[PDB]
Amino acid sequence: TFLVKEDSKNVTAYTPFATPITDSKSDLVSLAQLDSSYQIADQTIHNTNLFVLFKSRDVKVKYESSGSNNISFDSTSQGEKPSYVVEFTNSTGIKWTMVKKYQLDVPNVSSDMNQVLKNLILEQPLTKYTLNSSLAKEKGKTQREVHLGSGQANQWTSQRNQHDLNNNPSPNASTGFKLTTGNAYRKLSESWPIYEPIDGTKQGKGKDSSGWSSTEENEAKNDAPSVSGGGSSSGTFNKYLNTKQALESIGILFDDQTPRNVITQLYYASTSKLAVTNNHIVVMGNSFLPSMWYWVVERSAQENASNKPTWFANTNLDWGEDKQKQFVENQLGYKETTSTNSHNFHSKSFTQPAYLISGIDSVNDQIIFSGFKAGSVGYDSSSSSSSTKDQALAWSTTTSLDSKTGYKDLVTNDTGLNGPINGSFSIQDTFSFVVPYSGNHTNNGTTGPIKTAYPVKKDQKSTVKINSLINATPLNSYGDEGIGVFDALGLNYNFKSNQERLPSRTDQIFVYGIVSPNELRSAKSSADSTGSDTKVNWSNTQSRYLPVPYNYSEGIIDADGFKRPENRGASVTTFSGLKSIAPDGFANSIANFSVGLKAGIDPNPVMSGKKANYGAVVLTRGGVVRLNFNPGNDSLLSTTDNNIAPISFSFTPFTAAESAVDLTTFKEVTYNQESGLWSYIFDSSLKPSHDGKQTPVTDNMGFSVITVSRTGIELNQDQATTTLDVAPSALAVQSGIQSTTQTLTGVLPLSEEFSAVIAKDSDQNKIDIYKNNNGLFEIDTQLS
Amino acid sequence: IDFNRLFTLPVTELFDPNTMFVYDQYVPLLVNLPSGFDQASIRLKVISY
Repeated sequence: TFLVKEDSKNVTAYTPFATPITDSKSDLVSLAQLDSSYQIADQTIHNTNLFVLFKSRDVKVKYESSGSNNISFDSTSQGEKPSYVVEFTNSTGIKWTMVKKYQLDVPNVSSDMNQVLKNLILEQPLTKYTLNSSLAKEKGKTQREVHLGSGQANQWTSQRNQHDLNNNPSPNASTGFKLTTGNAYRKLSESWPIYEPIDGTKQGKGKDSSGWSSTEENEAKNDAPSVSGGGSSSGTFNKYLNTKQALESIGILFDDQTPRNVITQLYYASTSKLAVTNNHIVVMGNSFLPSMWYWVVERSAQENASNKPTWFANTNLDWGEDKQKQFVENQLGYKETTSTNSHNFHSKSFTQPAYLISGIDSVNDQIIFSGFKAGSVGYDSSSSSSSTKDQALAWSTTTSLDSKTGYKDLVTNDTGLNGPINGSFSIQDTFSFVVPYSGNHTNNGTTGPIKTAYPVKKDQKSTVKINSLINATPLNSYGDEGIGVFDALGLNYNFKSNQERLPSRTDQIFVYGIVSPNELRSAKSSADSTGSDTKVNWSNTQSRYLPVPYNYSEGIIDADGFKRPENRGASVTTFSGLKSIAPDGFANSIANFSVGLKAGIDPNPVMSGKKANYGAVVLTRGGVVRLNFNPGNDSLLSTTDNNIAPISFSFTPFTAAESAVDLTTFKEVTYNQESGLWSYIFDSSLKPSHDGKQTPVTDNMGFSVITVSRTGIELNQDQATTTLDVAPSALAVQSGIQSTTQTLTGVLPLSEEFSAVIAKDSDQNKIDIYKNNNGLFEIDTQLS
Repeated sequence: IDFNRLFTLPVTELFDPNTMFVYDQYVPLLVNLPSGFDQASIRLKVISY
């Protein structure tokens, strides 16, 4: 029998003939002995029992910079509503009964963790209506401006050795972006605004929470007032966008019209996805805002025990090569700390602190995760003065043109390892934004080896305060310059005979991997640790630079080495200049989004003695990614040649039908064990009621379903396929099931060559039976 | 009906091949009987499969 979520609290069971079972509508929130503020976030079936994640709309968390217990539930405001995972079983029709109930306690904070957190600043979440120009930040100080100063232009070549920038050909390389204007950055105790700048180069206030509250918020309120009832909001909307409705639709909690603080938002969002194994229960965040932690719960945990999450900052992932990890870590913040109070993630010896988790699932006792790496860099808070004051320290790490071909050599290329190097370079009849040379190479011949350094002057070394920040997008450098646009769209290619796309190792980094029960036991140990932070090691993980489709932006029609003169123009060079033509329900065309990771076991038989194949699919902007694993080893699929990109990842582009589907409306991802097919369900009801200009949405009704299928030669099929050299891929296809009027309840995969859709077109339910032609659907009017 | 139980297995062992009558244990899963009923009084013959 099939289960159907009627609303945020009830679950109804349906027979294989698409008929509901009478007296089966169960209120699981009540059954789980939880109050009205709770709603089911995620559900999964393990063993034969139902596992359900619950989260309250009334949760309030606090961050206190002093003490030992720094993160805690705001008991004083009746917001001591932690999330819960409950196991439910059948004692019969269908009669549900609670087995085990697990609470999700707040994270434990060490003294070393609290030194970073104290000054940790976070960018307001990316919304459906956030434009390229909102994300756009004012370009920062140049490499020579920081190290040498003004009126020091003539001495780059002379003075550069003393600043450890020996043989650096980029004096004009940007050191970061200003936090004076643009998208709001707030501490764990501060709250984000419902207003988003139309132009983040000139409108917002950035990290200046004080300057916003005292003067700018009032100008924002006067420019962008919210709708009240019907109509289209009579506001000017010239400088700002009101995105309160879009905020609420991605899970932002409010006290009237004021959003709750960052820690509360972070918490509620961290308790969004569920995975179950024989010994553990794993909970991870959503795709809308970054996750700093994750829960590993031993299923044998006592009924009144507190389950603490593990921080991402302790979770050491395998980024592919040792170099690929350093690029991420060296940009997290500055080391040495000749100050004291110069505390960031890198200086207090942590790893990457946040991820934009696309999903979590389990196959053969193994947990599979994926998602984009959230942009985390250091920033200056000096307060008199230093040259880098009120500025984030970020740079492009894209591989140089002269680099050796082959995936391993491209990604291990030392370009932008310790500091900035990329700018704008004229090459023959064209140009590039990537540095043409690395190592000893120059156009004249060869000289000394090229050095890069962290944008902090050795003279201002002591009096500087380099703290930590986390962005809402997979982007690290928001600085308004060409290299950023090329880094985000993947328009950086070499000029050599065999063309390859030069990767970035900090911007648009897709992370994925497979976790064993013991790797989960280490993460539990890390969470329960007393004194210092205990580090976790995840070994079967990889990374990949996955940028947004260039064609989602107006003016770009190809990705090649040769760039047209019009492409050097500020209108298709900067973020504030670039125009979006993206159909996937996102006003931006620069930040990447991932969602609905789902693993599944391949039905097609395998060579005798070989274990059954399994993989996973996740949806990204502009296409489908497939994750390849070897079942004999329960590790990521690998190949012998290092010149080929890890065969554990393949990406297939979408067509206008799949690109047309609004990814922000993802409802449920399902997998048919017999078919070997994935059904991606989109509920158009998940659309926000009003746009950025407070205009009511007229397309927030209906649904759409996408089918994902396995393509290519699969492992262990015959004696030839015992090893592979090409990544087996996937295919995203708009199924044929869709509506613009009906409000979806659920889709029963009735049986192999049939499916049933349950919906409401007034209030009354209607069962639509569609004929399944191995992934492609068509309605049967004869089957009512 | 309960497909997920003993209807998962083939049609083969759902009835006696010689007499062609459905086995006496499967009968309550296909018939709606009243309270305190003698199941010996009724029998289900297989006409096609």
